[PDB]
Amino acid sequence: TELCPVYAPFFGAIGCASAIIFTSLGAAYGTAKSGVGICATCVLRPDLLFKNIVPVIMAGIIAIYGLVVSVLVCYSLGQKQALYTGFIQLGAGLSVGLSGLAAGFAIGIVGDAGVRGSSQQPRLFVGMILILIFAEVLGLYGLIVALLLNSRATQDVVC
Amino acid sequence: MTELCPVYAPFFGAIGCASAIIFTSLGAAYGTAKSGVGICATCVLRPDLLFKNIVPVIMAGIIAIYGLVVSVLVCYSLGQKQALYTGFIQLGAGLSVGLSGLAAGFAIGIVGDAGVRGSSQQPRLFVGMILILIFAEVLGLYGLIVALLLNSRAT
Amino acid sequence: TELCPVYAPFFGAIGCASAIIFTSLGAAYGTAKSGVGICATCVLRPDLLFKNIVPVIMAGIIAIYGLVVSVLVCYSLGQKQALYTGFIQLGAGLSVGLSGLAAGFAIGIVGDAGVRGSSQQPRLFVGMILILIFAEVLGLYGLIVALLLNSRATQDVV
Amino acid sequence: TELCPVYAPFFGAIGCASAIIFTSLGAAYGTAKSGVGICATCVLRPDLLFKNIVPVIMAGIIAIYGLVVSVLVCYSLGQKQALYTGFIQLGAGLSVGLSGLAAGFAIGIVGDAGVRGSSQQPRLFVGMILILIFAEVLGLYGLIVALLLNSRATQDVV
Amino acid sequence: TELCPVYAPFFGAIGCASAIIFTSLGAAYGTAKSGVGICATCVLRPDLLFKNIVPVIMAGIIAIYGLVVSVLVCYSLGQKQALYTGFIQLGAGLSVGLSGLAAGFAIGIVGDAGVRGSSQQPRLFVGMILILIFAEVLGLYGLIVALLLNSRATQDVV
Amino acid sequence: TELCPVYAPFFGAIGCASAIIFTSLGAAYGTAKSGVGICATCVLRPDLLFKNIVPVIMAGIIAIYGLVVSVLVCYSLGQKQALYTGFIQLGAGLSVGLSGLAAGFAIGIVGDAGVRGSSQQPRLFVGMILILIFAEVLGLYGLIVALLLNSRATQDVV
Amino acid sequence: SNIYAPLYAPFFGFAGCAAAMVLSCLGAAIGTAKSGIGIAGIGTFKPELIMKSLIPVVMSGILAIYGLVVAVLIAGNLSPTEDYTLFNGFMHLSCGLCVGFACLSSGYAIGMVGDVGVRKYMHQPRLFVGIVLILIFSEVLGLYGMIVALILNTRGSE
Amino acid sequence: DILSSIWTEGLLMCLIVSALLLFILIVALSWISNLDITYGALEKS
Amino acid sequence: VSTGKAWCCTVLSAFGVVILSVIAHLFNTNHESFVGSINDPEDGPAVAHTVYLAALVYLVFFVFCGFQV
Amino acid sequence: KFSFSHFLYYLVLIVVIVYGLYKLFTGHGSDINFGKFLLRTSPYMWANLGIALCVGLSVVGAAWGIFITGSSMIGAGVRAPRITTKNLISIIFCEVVAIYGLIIAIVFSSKLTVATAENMYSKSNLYTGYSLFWAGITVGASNLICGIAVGITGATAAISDAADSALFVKILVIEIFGSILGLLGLIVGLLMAGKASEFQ
Amino acid sequence: CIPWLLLVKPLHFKFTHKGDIMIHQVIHTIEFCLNCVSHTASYLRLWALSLA
Amino acid sequence: MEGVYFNIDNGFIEGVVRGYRNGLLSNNQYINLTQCDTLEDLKLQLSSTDYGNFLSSVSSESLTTSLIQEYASSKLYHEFNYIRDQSSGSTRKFMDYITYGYMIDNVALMITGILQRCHPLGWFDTLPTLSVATDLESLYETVLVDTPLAPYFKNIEIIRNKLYKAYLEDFYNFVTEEIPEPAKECMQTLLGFEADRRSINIALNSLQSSDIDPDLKSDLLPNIGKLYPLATFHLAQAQDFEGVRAALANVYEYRGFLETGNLEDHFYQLEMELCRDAFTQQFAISTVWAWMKSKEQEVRNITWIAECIAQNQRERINNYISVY
Amino acid sequence: SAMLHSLRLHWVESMSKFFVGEGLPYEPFAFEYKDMEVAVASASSS
Amino acid sequence: YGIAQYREINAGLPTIVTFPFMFAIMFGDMGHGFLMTLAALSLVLNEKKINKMKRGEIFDMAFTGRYIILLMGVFSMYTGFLYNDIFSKTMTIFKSGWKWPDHWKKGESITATSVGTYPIGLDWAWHGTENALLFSNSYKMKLSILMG
Amino acid sequence: AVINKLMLFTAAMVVLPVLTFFIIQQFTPNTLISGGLAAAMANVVLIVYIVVAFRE
Repeated sequence: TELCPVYAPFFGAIGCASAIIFTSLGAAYGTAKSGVGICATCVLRPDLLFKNIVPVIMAGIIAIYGLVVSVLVCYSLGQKQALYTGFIQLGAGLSVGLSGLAAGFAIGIVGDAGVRGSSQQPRLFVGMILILIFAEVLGLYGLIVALLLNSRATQDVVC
Repeated sequence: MTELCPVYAPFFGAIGCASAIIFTSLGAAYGTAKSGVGICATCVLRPDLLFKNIVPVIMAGIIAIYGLVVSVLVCYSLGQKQALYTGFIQLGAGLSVGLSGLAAGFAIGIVGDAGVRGSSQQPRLFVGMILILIFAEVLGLYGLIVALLLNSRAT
Repeated sequence: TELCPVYAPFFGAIGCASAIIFTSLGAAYGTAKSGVGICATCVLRPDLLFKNIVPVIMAGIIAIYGLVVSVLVCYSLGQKQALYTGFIQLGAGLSVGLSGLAAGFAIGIVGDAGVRGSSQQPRLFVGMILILIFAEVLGLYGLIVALLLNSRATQDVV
Repeated sequence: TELCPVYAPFFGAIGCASAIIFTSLGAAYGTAKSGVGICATCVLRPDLLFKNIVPVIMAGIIAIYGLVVSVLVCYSLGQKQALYTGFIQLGAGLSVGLSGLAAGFAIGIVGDAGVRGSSQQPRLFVGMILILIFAEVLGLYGLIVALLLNSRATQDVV
Repeated sequence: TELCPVYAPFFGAIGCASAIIFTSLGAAYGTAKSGVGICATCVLRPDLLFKNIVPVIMAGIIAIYGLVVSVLVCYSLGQKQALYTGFIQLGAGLSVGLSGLAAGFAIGIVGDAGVRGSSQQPRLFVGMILILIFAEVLGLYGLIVALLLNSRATQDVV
Repeated sequence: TELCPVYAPFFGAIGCASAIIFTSLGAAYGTAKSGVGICATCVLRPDLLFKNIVPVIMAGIIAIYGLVVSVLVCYSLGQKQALYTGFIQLGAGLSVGLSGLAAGFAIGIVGDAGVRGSSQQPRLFVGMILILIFAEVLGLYGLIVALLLNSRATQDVV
Repeated sequence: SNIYAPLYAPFFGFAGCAAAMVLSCLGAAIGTAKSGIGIAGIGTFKPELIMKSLIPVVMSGILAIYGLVVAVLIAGNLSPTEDYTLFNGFMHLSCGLCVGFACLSSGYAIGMVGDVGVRKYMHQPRLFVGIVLILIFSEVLGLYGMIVALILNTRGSE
Repeated sequence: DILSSIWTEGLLMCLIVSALLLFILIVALSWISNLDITYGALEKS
Repeated sequence: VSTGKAWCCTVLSAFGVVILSVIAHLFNTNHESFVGSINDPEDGPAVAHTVYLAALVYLVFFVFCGFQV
Repeated sequence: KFSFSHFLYYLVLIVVIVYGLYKLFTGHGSDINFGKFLLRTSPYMWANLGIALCVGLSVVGAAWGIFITGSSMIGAGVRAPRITTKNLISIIFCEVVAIYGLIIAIVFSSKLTVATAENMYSKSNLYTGYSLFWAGITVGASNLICGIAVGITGATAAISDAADSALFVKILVIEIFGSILGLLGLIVGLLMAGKASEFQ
Repeated sequence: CIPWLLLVKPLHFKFTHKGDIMIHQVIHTIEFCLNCVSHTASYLRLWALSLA
Repeated sequence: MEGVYFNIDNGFIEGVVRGYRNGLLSNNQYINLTQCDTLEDLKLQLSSTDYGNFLSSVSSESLTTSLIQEYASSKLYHEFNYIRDQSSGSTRKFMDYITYGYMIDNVALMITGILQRCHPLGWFDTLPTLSVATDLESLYETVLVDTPLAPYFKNIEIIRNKLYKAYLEDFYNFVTEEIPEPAKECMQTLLGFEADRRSINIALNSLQSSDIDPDLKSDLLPNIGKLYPLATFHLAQAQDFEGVRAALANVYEYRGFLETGNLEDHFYQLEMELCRDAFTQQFAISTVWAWMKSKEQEVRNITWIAECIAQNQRERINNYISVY
Repeated sequence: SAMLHSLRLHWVESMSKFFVGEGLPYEPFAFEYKDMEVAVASASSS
Repeated sequence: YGIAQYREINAGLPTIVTFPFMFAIMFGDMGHGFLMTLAALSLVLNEKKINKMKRGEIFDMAFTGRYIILLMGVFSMYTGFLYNDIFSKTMTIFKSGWKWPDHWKKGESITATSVGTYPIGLDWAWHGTENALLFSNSYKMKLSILMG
Repeated sequence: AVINKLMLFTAAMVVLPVLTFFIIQQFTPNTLISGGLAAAMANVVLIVYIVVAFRE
């Protein structure tokens, strides 16, 4: 029907793709930036390796958010799914993906700066963690929005 | 479908819901990254100023909180057969809050970096920092207000 | 057929293309960015050559994921396939391809730093391995999403 | 009608706009690049109240060309104007506008060179006005083209 | 009528405009960069306005070619002209305009370099004028092509 | 008629324009680069003008290739010309134009380097000539392609 | 109802309003900020001559005054219940473009002249009349644009 | 009365608003990519 | 065990007891602000009972942490 | 010379030119029918884009001026923290710019009403859609321009005040001119939307 | 009230002191008139923060 | 425009730099230091200025002109390293290039082998190796290849001036490419002055050596600035001081300012003019260069006054160079 | 946020109506417990 | 902001009330005002213990503003009472001035009728209504203009 | 010690959120709480890691 056109699953499939793609881009940026920071610092301060690898963990959190939303959108995909469902899946994918991309950029920059700083000043570690959490909640918010959208993707939907 | 409620009407609502959180989150990410670079540079010398210098990243975070609020509010106004009127209401709310919070987050990041640096060199600059930074936050706040006003008219 | 238009296999074919193209591009960045670091590392201390080749292998694994997805979606292609399965094969291809592109980007950068660091400090080897794993699981997640999409591609499809 | 569509005055209005836009841009560039370049000996400039005006005069003349063509096409515009008349007014506007923009760029660069390279020798300030005339006559050519074309705008038109 | 559509004079007017627009841009570059080069004659007065100004006169002659072609194509323009006339006239305008733009770029570059060199050592002048002739002949070719096109713009038109 | 449409001469006029335009820009670049080289060198050695104005001549030669193709295309333009001959005239125009643009880049760069080197080492003169011959036969290839293509423009046209 | 007054004409009317005001604001802000940069350093804190220091920002504000005048005149001819024609829509759009771009050019030239101007004549009062004359030639550009806008207002809204 | 069977007004304005959002996104990502780190205050003393 | 955590959890659990007790009372009395909407839980006292149990859980936490204050 | 952004600019320019020539030559030039695009398109897209861009560009200008002048005054405040409260009027006038956008967004939101399908695309509804769209763009873009200008001027004022307190006073006049620019933009937006009826 | 503000205070100085404060008075009164509007606008942040 | 994007990264930096510019000693403060009668009195009077309590740890008996110079230079270097630490991207590279000049100075001073680094801003990890690098053949391929001076390299005065030629040319290119318009023009003019000073000094050094071929100076004269190429070529062909005068007769600036008076005083005076002019641009990173040069001249003046009150000879106390 | 905005209303909207300002701080000559943490001052403040 | 001119009116004396109460108008919640009041009282009641004690900087800032924060909390409780807000929820301590229709079907878009006016504070009948934002915005915007 | 337990933490972060996600997805059709549990597991692993990092 017109409520469920044949191009409706395009938006859902590309939202599924975009969730994991952009969250993986954010997690990759965070991992790479904080990882060059860690590799630069741990040459002189090897024992800090356990502590200063936290921003990589936080980027991995963004990647897990993207995985979760992508899998939810995947199981919500259908051949005769509504066009509304397509837009909602696209919105959830873009929300989680781009919010996690922003969170990953923030995590990468803050993790690099804070790892290199804390290699000098141990007390800076708590500040680094607090800022990284404030950066990670951005991806958490993106996840929350994506989850709410995907929950509403098929509620009261007719074909 | 109907002339008032086209099948493509929910596209604007969903994309506005996405836009709110996305652009507010990029604004918050820029603010958090810039101010966190400032904090980490500053607190190598003077870690005692951590809980002062933490303010700009916190304000960046509240920008994303405003975005989350708007995204949730427009999300629960979405429907398959929703009107095109409410679709563009949701689009306008999401776009307003997203762009406003994006600009506010950029301003917060830059001002917070400069402020933490200065208030580490000059402690009397803390009140100045924070009072400029609240003035940057209030712009994302204004975008939130417009998004709320628009969303009040969704259906 | 409305549900199976003649242009439906276009999305499947370009999804099969992208799945390898972008994973191989990410693996290329990873292998090059890490390889220059390995070369600049072993010029001073060649004895750690086979210890420093790890990021190159981790980057190649990304292209392996892309190859896997490309093969599966390639065998999922048909002339009269639905437009739905075309969109979802495109989604799987883009998922794995761009997730592996991000993974290869991260692996290349952090391995470029890490081979140098490990040569200068052997204890940093395990740290570099850890960050490489956290970068590689990005491509692994892209693979998981692509595999789930591909399994969904031709189930309950008219 | 076919010859005189409702959207016919669009091209005339765009020609009128361009006649002002591009000539004013050229004149502004000439005036800015000239008046802001005066330095060195021109910082003192005791012998006269003004020594860098001629490039500004010629930029203003370019702007006057734009004004003249724009006013003429204003008074040539109409509601039931022919589409041909719209194209002619657009062509005249673009001619005068972009030719005057080129002339303004030339005048600005030549004046910047002349005043930046200020010297006590009279040679430059008595001879570079010839180069300035060669720059301004480009806008004069644009004006001639615009005036002729506009004179043809409503000639043998039905 | 299909052979003479109402949008046919659009291409003719755009050709007329371009013939003076692009040619004047070329002449503007040639005059401006040559003039800033001639500013090296701030020391040597007897070359300023006597021999060093050859490049700017050649740029002006380029603009003369552009004016000639623009006027010629303007007087062949008409409301009910053929679309073939529009294409031929746009082709003439673009030919002369962009060939004059190229010639003006070459004239400006070579004139700046040669005027500075001749201000350093005068014997370069005879070579400079020859190279400038080669540069200007490009615009002369553009003039020839545009004139031939305009000559056949209304030859066998119905 | 569908195979001789009204818009067919558009491609012919654009081919005629391009044939001179792109070759004139190529020649302009060649003559500009070479002229800079000559005007730099001839100051220090004012007798090698005839030995170093060779690449300028070759740039002029690719320009006359463009002129030839433009005039031959121009004499093939007609109001009721086929769309086929329009595409072939456009193809010949591009074939001579962009290949002569590449030849002009090559001639300009090679002539610049060889002029600045030949003054320092006269033995380089014949080598520079040889390289310029390659870079100019480079545009001669485009001329040959354009001539063969244009000869086929009206061969079997209905 | 009326082919000459389609319902989308107010789009172009309000576009004329925006092009007037936004671009006049661009001109006024460029002029005011750029000149203020100069004014901040010049002046030596002398109170009585501040009114001569502030001339460039006054002229820059006058540009915005022109923009406001034109936007108000356009908006006063816009109403949902009136028979607003498409011709009037294009006329108002051209009003906006003309005045906005003329004021933008005027603001650019006012700022670029006025910063160095105030830095000069505030310390060299001899150059006052010269700098002011240049600023006047800079401001008449916006005056020309406003004149064109006024003429297009009277003709379009007939 | 339709402007296009493919480029329908609904699709066209969906594209327009998505392009506006994408333009704002590209500007935001440009600014965020301009985030260099002031290493000197926090690198190697 | 530590005084800081003891005080933090004591204060949080005191607010828990008070706020969840008043919420449970308002659900138990079918107050409109908590039950008047179609989107609210349909049976006031039922959710009131579980909110009351949560208030008792925070009571346990409050009394325990007081024993470590 | 190459850049990806300019490459896409030239690519889309070429594509649009080729498409226009294809439509025009085949006699289908009227298929590119921007007027019918304006007629068919929903007035609410125009209205809500007007409001959203009004407030968004007002906030962008306010924030842009704010971080310009705030960063400058914090840097200048390192030696002279007295500069903060003295030059804070610059931050104030930057914020007032966004407040203008907020006010205009409120006024325009007063116009948003559910128009009947039978009256959806009437003269009045199209007029008010275009009016709110372009008035919001006018106010937002003027506010962006004025916020950037006021921020630049206030940064210069803060730095000059750091140099000497006597130089501050006359730059505040420049800031006043910058604020008057935004006020004029607001009043012109009000005039543009003044006679635009609600959606009916 | 605008001419009143501009004139009355400076002209008293000009006549009775036995004007130099014209510039200060004119800038002060223009900023006062504009600050009245901008302050009435800025007090909307009470509602803004309350609603947020 | 200038300031639209400038304050994203450099707004704090540029504000702090002109804050330091306000802290430069005025002519009145130089006069007050001149009227002092002892090093402790100068310490107190200078503490009354923006230097503050920097010698606060130094007693009057330990206080010497060398300590005053070292502390003033240390304060300048700490301020510069603060600004550089707070810098990123283009401005960070600009400041690194500023440091490369002191790096070249340190290279030339240390290869003389005692000569230490003697300049904190020119320090690099392998700099002290240059004290022990007697073999000039091993210089690049052993020591300098690791340093940022590697792109520049290709008796010691020849090496120093070749490094300066390459460095100044590369930094002019960097200024042209990566620096916005007002700062671009200001830095290009400042580099023109710096290359003119280098060319004039190198020509006057070649005046004392018979082996200074005109083509040899082509590896040595930067050919940048108003003297380029013409006056630079004339200096290359110049054989003696008369040749230098004839070469400089062909330019507006720096004409008649080497035929009379002290040449160093004239170069420093013109440098202060250019730095004062560069401070007028409001959103330009050239303010950093102007600040650096102004502070260096300030430290020179302070050390000069310290000498004139530690060894008396107060007739020379007023010959310091200042525009502030 | 609310307290900083009320500070805005007072410094800007309320006091600018009447506050002449630019007075002279009282800060009399009085002895105080100058703790030895002032060793940071005069040694790390310049 | 700045030190007052000699023997001009001190702004701090009006500020004592106006600053906390503008803060309250913007803040305006009884739950959050109550939390702020408790936080301030933890400093005011123990005032003698935190005095003559080292306080750092942030905790010192909290202590020096303890009466500022106390007045913020109290006026915020009053404002939230007028806003009828305790956290998200509304108080129902007086009879509403709005009475709903006698009967309605589930899901019907009913409208209340003005039986009277609510004595002090916003009427709790506005809680959860879909047009609550219109009335609340009108009220708070006009309140802002009037009180400013 | 760190070489092994940090391997445990990387394995936990890679695996446990995903396993919790799929197990909850299998047991419950409600997507919202499934994603909530997955994110909760990820953040709990993160919090435990931060706690042990502070303990050092």
